[PDB]
Amino acid sequence: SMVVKDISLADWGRKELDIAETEMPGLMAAREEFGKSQPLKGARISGSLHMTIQTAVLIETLKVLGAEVRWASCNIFSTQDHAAAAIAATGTPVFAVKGETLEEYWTYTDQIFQWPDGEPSNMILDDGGDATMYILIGARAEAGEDVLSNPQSEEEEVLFAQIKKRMAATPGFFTKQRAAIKGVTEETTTGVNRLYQLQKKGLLPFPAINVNDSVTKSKFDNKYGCKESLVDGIRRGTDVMMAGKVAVVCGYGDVGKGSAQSLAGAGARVKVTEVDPICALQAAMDGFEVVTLDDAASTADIVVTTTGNKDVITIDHMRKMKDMCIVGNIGHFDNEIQVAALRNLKWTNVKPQVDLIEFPDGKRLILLSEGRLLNLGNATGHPSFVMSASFTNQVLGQIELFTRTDAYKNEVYVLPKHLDEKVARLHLDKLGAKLTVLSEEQAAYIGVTPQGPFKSEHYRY
Amino acid sequence: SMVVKDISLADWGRKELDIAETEMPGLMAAREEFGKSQPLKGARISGSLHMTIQTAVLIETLKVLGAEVRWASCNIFSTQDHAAAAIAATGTPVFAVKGETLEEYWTYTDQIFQWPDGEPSNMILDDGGDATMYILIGARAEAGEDVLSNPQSEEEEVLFAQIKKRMAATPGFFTKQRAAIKGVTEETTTGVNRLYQLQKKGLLPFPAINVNDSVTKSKFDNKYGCKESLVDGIRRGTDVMMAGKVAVVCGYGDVGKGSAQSLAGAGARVKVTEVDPICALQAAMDGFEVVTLDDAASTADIVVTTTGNKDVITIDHMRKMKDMCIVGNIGHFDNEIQVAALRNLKWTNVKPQVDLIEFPDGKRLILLSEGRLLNLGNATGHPSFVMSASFTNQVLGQIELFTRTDAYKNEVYVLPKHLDEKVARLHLDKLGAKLTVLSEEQAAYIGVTPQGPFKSEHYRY
Amino acid sequence: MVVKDISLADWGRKELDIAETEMPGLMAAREEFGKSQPLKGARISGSLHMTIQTAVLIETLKVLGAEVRWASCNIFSTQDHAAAAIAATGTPVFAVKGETLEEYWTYTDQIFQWPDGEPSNMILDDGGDATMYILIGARAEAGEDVLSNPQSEEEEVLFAQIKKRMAATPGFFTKQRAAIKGVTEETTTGVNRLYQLQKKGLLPFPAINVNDSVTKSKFDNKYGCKESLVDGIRRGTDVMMAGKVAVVCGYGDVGKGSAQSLAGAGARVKVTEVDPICALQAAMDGFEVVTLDDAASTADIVVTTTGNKDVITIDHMRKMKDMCIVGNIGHFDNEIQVAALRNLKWTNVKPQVDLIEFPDGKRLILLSEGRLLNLGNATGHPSFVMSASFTNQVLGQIELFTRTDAYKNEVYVLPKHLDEKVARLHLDKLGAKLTVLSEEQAAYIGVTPQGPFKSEHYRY
Amino acid sequence: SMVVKDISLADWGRKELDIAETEMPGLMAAREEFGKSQPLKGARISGSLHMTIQTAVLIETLKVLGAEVRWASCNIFSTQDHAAAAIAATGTPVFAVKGETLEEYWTYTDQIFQWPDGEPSNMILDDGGDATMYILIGARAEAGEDVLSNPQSEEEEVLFAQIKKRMAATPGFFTKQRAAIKGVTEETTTGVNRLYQLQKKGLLPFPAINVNDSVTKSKFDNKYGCKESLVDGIRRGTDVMMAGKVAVVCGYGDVGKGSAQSLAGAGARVKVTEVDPICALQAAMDGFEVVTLDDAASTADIVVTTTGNKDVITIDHMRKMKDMCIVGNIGHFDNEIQVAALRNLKWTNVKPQVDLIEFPDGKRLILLSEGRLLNLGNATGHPSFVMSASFTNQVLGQIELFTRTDAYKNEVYVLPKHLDEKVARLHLDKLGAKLTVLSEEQAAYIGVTPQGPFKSEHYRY
Ligand SMILES: NC(=O)c1ccc[n+]([C@@H]2O[C@H](COP(=O)([O-])OP(=O)(O)OC[C@H]3O[C@@H](n4cnc5c(N)ncnc54)[C@H](O)[C@@H]3O)[C@@H](O)[C@H]2O)c1
Ligand SMILES: NC(=O)c1ccc[n+]([C@@H]2O[C@H](COP(=O)([O-])OP(=O)(O)OC[C@H]3O[C@@H](n4cnc5c(N)ncnc54)[C@H](O)[C@@H]3O)[C@@H](O)[C@H]2O)c1
Ligand SMILES: NC(=O)c1ccc[n+]([C@@H]2O[C@H](COP(=O)([O-])OP(=O)(O)OC[C@H]3O[C@@H](n4cnc5c(N)ncnc54)[C@H](O)[C@@H]3O)[C@@H](O)[C@H]2O)c1
Ligand SMILES: NC(=O)c1ccc[n+]([C@@H]2O[C@H](COP(=O)([O-])OP(=O)(O)OC[C@H]3O[C@@H](n4cnc5c(N)ncnc54)[C@H](O)[C@@H]3O)[C@@H](O)[C@H]2O)c1
Ligand SMILES: Nc1ncnc2c1ncn2[C@@H]1O[C@H](CO)[C@@H](O)[C@H]1O
Ligand SMILES: [K+]
Ligand SMILES: [K+]
Ligand SMILES: [K+]
Repeated sequence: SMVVKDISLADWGRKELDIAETEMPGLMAAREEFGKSQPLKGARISGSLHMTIQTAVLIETLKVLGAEVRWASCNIFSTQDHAAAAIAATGTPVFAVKGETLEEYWTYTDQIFQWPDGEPSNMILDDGGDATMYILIGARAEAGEDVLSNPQSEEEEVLFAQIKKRMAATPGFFTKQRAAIKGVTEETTTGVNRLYQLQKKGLLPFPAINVNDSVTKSKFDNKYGCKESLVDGIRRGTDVMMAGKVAVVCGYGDVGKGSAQSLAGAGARVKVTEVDPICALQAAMDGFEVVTLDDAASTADIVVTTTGNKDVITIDHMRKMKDMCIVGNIGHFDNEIQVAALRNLKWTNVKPQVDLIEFPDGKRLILLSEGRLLNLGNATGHPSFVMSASFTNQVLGQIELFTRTDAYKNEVYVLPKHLDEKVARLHLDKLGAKLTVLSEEQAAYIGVTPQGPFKSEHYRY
Repeated sequence: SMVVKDISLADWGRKELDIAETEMPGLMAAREEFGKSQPLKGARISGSLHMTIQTAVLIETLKVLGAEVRWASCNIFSTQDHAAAAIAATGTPVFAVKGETLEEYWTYTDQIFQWPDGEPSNMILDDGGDATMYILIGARAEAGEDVLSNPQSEEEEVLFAQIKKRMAATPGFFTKQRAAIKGVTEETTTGVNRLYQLQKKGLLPFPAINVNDSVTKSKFDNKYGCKESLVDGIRRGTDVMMAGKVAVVCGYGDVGKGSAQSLAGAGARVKVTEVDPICALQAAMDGFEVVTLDDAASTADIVVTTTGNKDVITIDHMRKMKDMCIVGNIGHFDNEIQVAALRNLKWTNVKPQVDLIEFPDGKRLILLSEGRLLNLGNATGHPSFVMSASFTNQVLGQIELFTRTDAYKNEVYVLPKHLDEKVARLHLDKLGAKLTVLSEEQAAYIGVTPQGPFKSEHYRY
Repeated sequence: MVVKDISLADWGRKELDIAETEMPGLMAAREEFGKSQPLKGARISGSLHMTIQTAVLIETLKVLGAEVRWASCNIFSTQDHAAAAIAATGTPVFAVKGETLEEYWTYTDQIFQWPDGEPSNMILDDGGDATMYILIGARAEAGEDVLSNPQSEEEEVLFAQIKKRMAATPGFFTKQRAAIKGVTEETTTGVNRLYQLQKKGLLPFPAINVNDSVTKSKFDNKYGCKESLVDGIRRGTDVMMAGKVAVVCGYGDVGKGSAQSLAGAGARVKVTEVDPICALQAAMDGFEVVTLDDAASTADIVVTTTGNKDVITIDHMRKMKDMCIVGNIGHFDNEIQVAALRNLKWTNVKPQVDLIEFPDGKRLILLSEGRLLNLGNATGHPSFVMSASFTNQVLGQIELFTRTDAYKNEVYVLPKHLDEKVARLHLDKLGAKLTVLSEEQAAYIGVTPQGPFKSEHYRY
Repeated sequence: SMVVKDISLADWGRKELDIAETEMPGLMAAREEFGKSQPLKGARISGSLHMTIQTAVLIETLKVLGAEVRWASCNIFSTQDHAAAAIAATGTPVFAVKGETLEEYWTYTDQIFQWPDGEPSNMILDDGGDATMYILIGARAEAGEDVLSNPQSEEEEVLFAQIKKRMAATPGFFTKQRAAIKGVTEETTTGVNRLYQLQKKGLLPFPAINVNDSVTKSKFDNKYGCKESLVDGIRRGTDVMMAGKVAVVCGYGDVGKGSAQSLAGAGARVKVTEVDPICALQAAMDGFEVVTLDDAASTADIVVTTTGNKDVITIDHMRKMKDMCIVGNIGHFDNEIQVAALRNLKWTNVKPQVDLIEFPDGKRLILLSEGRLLNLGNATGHPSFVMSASFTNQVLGQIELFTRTDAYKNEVYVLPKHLDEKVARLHLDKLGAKLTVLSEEQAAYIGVTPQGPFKSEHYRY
C-alpha cells in the first residue's frame, strides 16, 4: 500500500514540513489561490521526483488543489526517509526508501501507476524522464517492437526485466496507460533532453511542459541550488577542509556554474573543464583556470562532474588521481563517472554514501554516493526556498496540461513569460525585496506595459 | 578632411595600438583569415562608435579587409584623443573630439557620409542608432513628412537643424543615401531597441544585424566590461574610497549585473533597484539588498543608473541625497538622470567630466560626465580584450550584410550560434584556457556533434 | 570508559585513517618525537571536544610516550564514533554526544582518577573547566567558601561534584593541584580565565596559551569557523543562505571567520561590535555594522561569537520574526539567554534543533540549546585546520613537561620559531611552494634565511 | 617667511581642500571635539611630511587645536604645489616645492626650526626621521663628536654642509633645540628604526610616539589603502583587463594582502610568493596558489612586488616573462625590481610612468613608474579616508606627548591603545557604523571597562 523505511519517522517529517512551508511562499500562495477552485480535481498524478521534504510540500500542494497522487523517488539515494514517512502517514501512496536497490527502484516506478480502482494515471510529474520512458518503452514492447534486447547497462537490464514482469502480470497495461496520459511536466535538463529526442523522432504521444527551462527554474534551482547543496554534500560526506584545496569542476553549464561558486565561496580554488567554447570563456572570465581533466587530475583534491554527459571521469583519470582525492557527481545520472570500472578494486565502506576505493598501487579514492547526485545522496539536496520556485512552476505546468489539454499538441512547451514573472514575484516579499513600478511613460519608453512582461521572449538574464 | 583634438597625439595612439592588438586576438585572427581574400573590398562604411583605442583596432581591421571607412564617435565625451589622432594619421577620415558640443556632434555625424568622390556610403556600423536615425529621419523629411517639428530636447533641436542644413546644401542627399545602404550593424541594447521599433513600424528599409545579442557580446561586453570599467570611471572622477561606502545600482540587467560586481569587488556595499521581478530576485539571490531609490536615496554614497530607461534618478531623488553623494549614468543616453533639472542650480567644474552641483540648502552632489556614460566619459570604457569579442562580431556582421545582402530581408537578425562559438573560441588561447574535445560517443549521447554548436538555439548561458 | 556505543569503533577508525592524511603536523610530530618519547612518564588529563581530530591528537600524545584520560569539554561536541575508536585502544575516555550536565562533571572528575591512585601531572584543557575543577576544589578543601550561591544550574552541578569528590577521597584536590607540572589551554575563553587567575595570584603552575599562537588564533578561530559555522547551520536547518540576512554578534577572530562563512555561502551579513577598531574592520570588509537592538526584528539568522554573556537577550528574542534561527559559536551557552526561554513551549525537531514558541505564537529555531553550534549541529572545524591547532598543543605539552623548571607560574606563548615551524609543516599538503631568501636579502631586511621573519608583535 | 612654487595657485588649493575635507571625517571631527578646548595652545610644531592636500587638512587641524606650525615636505617630489600655496596663504610658514633641489630640501628642513620670535620648536611631527636626525646630529656635532666627517653619500654631504652652515650662522642652535623638544611623533617604519637605534645607544633625548604601528594606521595605509589603489594604478597605466588574467603578487604582508584583494576583487586570478611560512599559509588559506616567481614568471600576465626587499623581480625572471607582461612595484621604493639591469634593452616610452621594454628576442614588457611606487606614480596615492585615519593618529600622538610629556621616558612608545581606538571611533559615524555599548556586567565579565581599551596590548586583530 506504501513502502517507506520507517513510518515512525512521520512526526519528525511533519515538524520539518511546518518549517519548510514558511520557506516556500510559492507553493503556499498556490494553495491560497487554487484551493477552493480545485483545478486538479480528477487529476491522477504519478510523480517520479526525489522524495525530499521539499517534494512533500509540493505533493501536499497538489492534493490541496484536488489531485490524487502516487509517488516514488527518481534516485535510489535521494529520498529523505522522514519526508517519505510523513507523506505516507497522510494516506498518499509513496514508494521511496533512501538506499533502495535498482530492482526496488523500478518496482517503485511501476507502483506509481498501479491505482486501487484499476484505472490508469492521467498525468505524470517527472524528473529525469524515468517514469515517462518506462511507459513509452513498455508500450512499444507491447506493440511488438524489439526494444528490450541488447541491454547496454546493468540499470537497463533491470528496467527491461521490470517491463517484462508488468507485461506478464497485466497485459495491455503499457498500451492503455500511454493513451491515458494527458501530459507530462519534466523537471530537469537531462529529462528535457530525453523529451526532445522523443519529439524529434516522432515518439512523443502527448504534450510535455519543459519546467527546467522556466527562467525561475534553470537560473535559480540549477545554479543557486547547487551553490547551496554541493559543498553541503561534500562536507557531510567527508568533513574535508575546503580552504587550501583545489577542486576541478567538470562542466560549466548552469549546474557547473553553481558548483564553482559553491566551492569558491567555501574557500577552495576552482578549476573548470568544458567542451563549449562559450561556457569555457565564461569560466575564465569568472576567474577560474580552465583546464582539461587529463592535465589536472593528478593534482586535484576534489573532482566534481556536472555535465549530464557520460564517461567524463574515467578509470584513466582516477588512476592518475592522488591518494584521498574526493570524487563525486552532481549531474542526473551515475554514468558520468566510470564507477562500474572501479568495482573490481577493493572497496571499504566508511558510512552510508561514502566509500574508500583502493587501487593496486595502494592509492585510495573517496567516492561519494556511489557516483550518484551527491548533494541529494550525501546531504539533503537544494534548500526549501529555491525548490519553491521550481515547484511552483511544476504546479502551473500541471494545471495547464490537465485543465487545458486541447490547447496543446504532442510537443515540448515552456510556460509563458508572464507566469515566469509571477513565480519570481511570489518569492520577493519573503526576502524583503521591494520592487519598483514603472510610470506609464517609462513603460512606453522601453516598449512594455507596467504589468510586464518586461523582457523580449528570448532575453537570457 | 578630418577633425581631431590634436594630430601630434598620433605617436602615443600608435604605441597603445601595438599593445591593444596583443589584447584583441579576435580582431587579429580576422586579419589573418580575411586579409588576402578581402571580403570588404568596395565597402564604404560610415561608422558611429566611441572613438577609442579599441575602436581604432576595429577600424584598421576593417581596412585590412578591404573596407574604406569614415568615422565619428557616438558620444560627445567618449573619444580618446590619441586614438582619434593615430587613425587620422593613416589618412582615414575621422571626426571625433573628447568634449565636443552637441552642434559639433551632429556636424561630425553628417561628415561620415560625405565621401570625396561624391558617392554615398554603402554600409553603416552603428552604436546607439544615431547614424541610422539621421539618414532615415532625414530621408523622411525629404519625402515631405513632418518629422522636424515640436522637438522635445535641446539635443532633438540640434539634430533637426543639422538635417535642415544638409537638405539645403545638398538636396536629395538623404534619399540617395538611404537607398544606397546595403545594411547596418548595431552594437548596443539601446540601438537594437530603436531598430525593433523601426521594423515594427515598417520603417526599416534594409537588413540590420543585432550585434548586441550575440552571446559573446551581451554576456561579456555588457556584463564583464562594466565590471571592469564602472568603478574605473568613478575612481578617476573622484578618487573616493570604496570600502565602507554604500552604492545604489538602478537596474539589474546585463549592465546592472556587471556594475554591481564592479562596486562589490572594489569593497562597496551594493543595493539594487529593479522593475523586473525576475531580475530583482537574481539580485537578492546574489546577496544584494533590493530597494527602491525613493527609500535608499537619502543615505547612499554613490548612485548609478544602468537601465537604458529615462527619469530613473529624478530631481526629487537628488534633493533627498546627502552632501557629496556621487551620481552617474552608465546606460546609453543622458536622460536616465534628470540633468536638465539641475541646470537651474550652482555648478562648479572640478575637472573634465566632474561637476559639483550645489542645491539651495547648500547640499552638494558630484555629477559624473554630465550624466552621460561615465565609464567612457571619466575613464576609457571597457578594456581591449572584451571589446575584441564584441568587435569580432561587428566584423562578421559587416562581412555578412556586405557580401550576402541578398540573403537578408529588411529585418533585424542575430548571427548564428556557430559564429558565436567561433568568436569565443578565438579568445580562449589568450587566457591559457584549454578546451576539452567530445568523443564521438559523448557527442552522440547528448545530441550534438564534436564540432558544435553545443547548445539549443535559445540556451540562456 | 564511558562512550555511547563501542560498536562504532570501526567506523571511527576508518575516519581516522582519512584524518591522518589531512593532519601532517601531528603525523610529523610522530615521526620526530616517536622514538625519543619526550612525554614518557606524562600523565595527561584532557578536556577537549572528543572529535575525530582530537582522536588523532590523543594517539599522537601516546606515540610520544604519554598516558592519557580524556573527556569532552562540551555536552554536545563528542563524535561517538571517535570516542569509540579511542576507547577501543584501551585509552580511558568519557564522552557521549548529548550527555547531561551531571554526566559532564562526573566525566571531568574521571579524567583525574588513575587506577594506581596517583594524580595526573599535566592538563590539556579547552575552555578551562578541568583546570577550574581542580583549582576550585583545592580551595574548598583548604576551607575557602567557594561552593555557595551557585549562579547557574551548571554551577550547581559543579559544586555538588566537588562536594562528592571531597567526601569520597579527602585531600584529592590539594594533592592533584600540587602534582600538575603545567596546563596547556586551547581557546580564547579558556585563556581569559587563566589571565584572571594569574592576576589574582591563583595560578599555581605554568600555562601555555596555545590560542595565541599565530598558527592557531589566525587559522582555527578564523578559517575554522569559516568552514564549520554554515556547516552547522545547514545540517541543523537546511535553510537557504542566498537572500537571507544574518546578524553576526562580534567581530574578533571568530566573528570574522563567521562573517566569511555566511557571506561566502550567499547570506548578506550585518555585524555588531563594542570594539571600535573591530567595528571599523567590519565596515571596511563591506559589512553593515548595526546594533542587535536595531537589527533583531528583521534578521533571518542571528549568531553570537563574543565569548561574553547576555549578548542575545530575551528582549531581542521577543523582537525576532517567526522562524528566525538563533545559535552561538562562542565557548559557553550563556551568550544567549537560553534559561529565560525555559518556561516557553519547546518542541524538539531533532537532535540539537528545537522550535521555541513565544506567547504570541512566534517561533524560533534554536541550535544546540545555545552551545557551540559548529560542534553541536555538525562536527566542528575540519581536520586540516585542527592539525595546526593540535601541533601547537603537542609542542606546548612537550615544553611544560620536559622543561618545567624553565617556566614560572604564568601564562606563556610558544616562541615565534615554533609558530613558523607549525605553518611550515602544513605547506606541502597544499602544494604551497615557499621562497628562500638570499643571504643578502635576509641581511637587507634584518633577518636570517631560516627565520623568524617577523618582529615579536607582528600582527599578520 | 614661506617658499612655494606659486602663491597664485592658492585659491585652487582651497577648492581642492573643500572636497577632500568631506572625505576626512577623522581630522574634521577632531576639530569639532578638541577645537574649543585647544589642547595644542602653546604647541610650536615643526612638521616634515609630504606637502599634499591631505597633509594640508592635517595642518589646518593642528592649528584649529591651538598649535602654531612651520612645515616642509619630507620629500623633494611629493609636494603638490597648490596645497603648499593654499597653506602659505593661511599665514602659516610652508617650505615645499615639487622638484626642489636636495640642497634646497635641507634648507627647508632647517627653516622649519627658525621661528621669528627667535625661540625654538617644542614638538616635531615627522615622516621618515629627517627632521629629528637633523637636530640630533647637529647637537652631537656641537658637543664635539666627530659626526660630520666620512659622509656615506653625496646626499649626506648636503646634510652635513647644511648643519655647518647653521652651526656657523647661529652657534648653539642645535644644543638648545634638542633640549627644547618635548616629544616627536613618527609616521614610518624607517623613522622608527632610526629612533630605536638612538634609544639603544642612549642617544634619544626625548619621548617619541611610534604611530606606524597603530592598528588604525598600519592596517589603513598598508592593506586597505593599497587595496583601493593598486588595480586603479594599473588601469590608468595600461587599461588592461583584469578578468581572465593571472597576477603574481610577491609577498603577503599587509601590502601584499591588500594587493591580492585588489586584484581578485577586480576579477584577476592571484598567485602569491612568500618566504615567511605563516604568511604563505595565510595566502593558501585565502584561496590563492602559493608559488615561486621562478616557476610562475613565464605564464604571469601581471607581476607586482610588495615585499620591501630588493632583487625580488630580477632580470632572469623578466627574461622568462611572456610578451606584454605588466610589471610594477608597490613596496618600497625602487630596487625590488632590477630596473637598472634593463637599461641596455630598447625602451619605448608609451606615456608618463608607462614604458615598453623590448628584449633581444622581441619579447616586450610593460613597466610601470620605472619600478618605483605605482600607486603614486600612475594613480593619486591613497584615498582621503585612508589618510584621514593615518593623520588622525599624528594628531592624537601630538596631543599625547605635548600634554603628558611628564608621563613619558626618553624612549620610543607606541600610541596608547585607547587613542588607537579613539581614531576608529572618529571614523565610524561617517560610515554609518553603529557601535554597541557593554553593560557594566558584560565589561567585568570579559575583564575590561565599558570605555575600553577592549583588547590586550598585543591583540593581533
Ligand atoms: N543535482 C542537482 O540538484 C541537479 C540540478 C539540476 C540539474 N542537474 C543535472 O545536472 C546535469 C547538467 O545540467 P545543466 O543544467 O548544467 O545542463 P547544461 O547543458 O546547462 O550544462 C552542462 C554542461 O556540460 C558541458 N559538458 C558536456 N560534456 C562535457 C565534457 N565531456 N567535459 C566537460 N564539459 C562537458 C556542456 O557543454 C554544458 O555546458 C544534468 O544531468 C541535469 O539534469 C542536477
Ligand atoms: N556604457 C557601457 O559600456 C554600456 C555597455 C552595454 C550597454 N550599455 C547601455 O546600458 C543600458 C542597459 O543595457 P542592458 O544590456 O543592461 O539592458 P537590460 O535590458 O538587460 O537591462 C536593463 C534593466 O533595467 C531595468 N529597468 C528598467 N527601468 C528601470 C527602472 N525605472 N528602475 C529600475 N530598473 C529598471 C530593466 O528591468 C532591465 O532589467 C542600455 O542603454 C545599453 O545600451 C552601456
Ligand atoms: N566554536 C569554535 O570552534 C570556536 C573556535 C575558537 C574560539 N571560540 C570561542 O569564540 C569566542 C570568541 O573568541 P575570539 O577568539 O573571536 O575572541 P575575540 O576577543 O578575538 O573576539 C570577541 C569579540 O567580541 C566583541 N564583543 C564582546 N562583547 C560584545 C557584545 N556584547 N556585542 C558585540 N560584540 C562584542 C569583542 O569586542 C571582541 O572583538 C570565545 O568564546 C572562544 O573561546 C570558538
Ligand atoms: N605603496 C604604498 O602605498 C605603501 C604603503 C605602505 C607600505 N609600503 C611599502 O610596502 C613594503 C611592504 O610593506 P608591508 O606593510 O607589507 O610590510 P610587511 O613586512 O608586513 O610585508 C613584507 C612581507 O614581504 C615578504 N617578503 C620579504 N622578502 C620576500 C621575498 N623575497 N619574496 C616574497 N616575499 C618576501 C615578507 O615575508 C613579509 O611577509 C614596505 O617597503 C613598505 O614601505 C607601500
Ligand atoms: N531537495 C530537493 N528536493 C526535490 N528535488 C530536488 C532537490 N534538489 C534538487 N532537486 C531537483 O532534482 C533535479 C536533479 O535530478 C533538479 O532538476 C532539481 O530541480
Ligand atoms: K533540502
Ligand atoms: K579601454
Ligand atoms: K570535523
